[PDB]
Amino acid sequence: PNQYAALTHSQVQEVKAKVRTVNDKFHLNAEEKKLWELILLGNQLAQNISSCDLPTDNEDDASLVKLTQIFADETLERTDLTWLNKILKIALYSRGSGFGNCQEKAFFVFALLLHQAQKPESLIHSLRLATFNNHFILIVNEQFLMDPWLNLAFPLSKGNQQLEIGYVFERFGRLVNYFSINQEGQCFTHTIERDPSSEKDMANCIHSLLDHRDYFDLSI
Repeated sequence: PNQYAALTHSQVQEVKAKVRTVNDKFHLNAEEKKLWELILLGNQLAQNISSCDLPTDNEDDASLVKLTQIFADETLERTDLTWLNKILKIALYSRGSGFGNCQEKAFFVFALLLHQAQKPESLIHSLRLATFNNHFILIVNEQFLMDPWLNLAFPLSKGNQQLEIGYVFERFGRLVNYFSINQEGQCFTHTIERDPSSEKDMANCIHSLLDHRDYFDLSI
């Protein structure tokens, strides 16, 4: 039993059941299936990062997860870094250490897809981190929702989107945006605000991800 779990076993099994219901009704085209497979691989790669707040987690990992969480809290409080850089530094620390909770794993997949989005003719166009309280998720191309904490993903019907988000996460409350990058390369940070400092920091941030390419390698 994981005393530190932030959801119950049943709460998890319910979400998985609804993601299954949702994925059954979605029939994707070829290009959507390519991005889909990348999203699945990215979520799966994120499971290298061990959490301690799921019922299936090992309570023996609680202290090393707390170490990442203290690093993350201190990093987010810094005044000398942009928000994009804070997110990426935490992504890198979590992957490098192998420990992180929901926030860290969401940040890692954001970093992975931001890195992938630089590759020639990538299908990655937008990335939106948003939260149900402290439960982070990632919306890709306003077309897919990823939950690396739970290793689940499902498509969204572009337009009406609270039908599937509101179905899967019915008893999870309001989704609040956290940080996003649109197809134009503009950055938004937490109600939403344009984030020109992150925009100006973009290249240096992308460079720091290249310096740990192995953290994000999905190559066959």
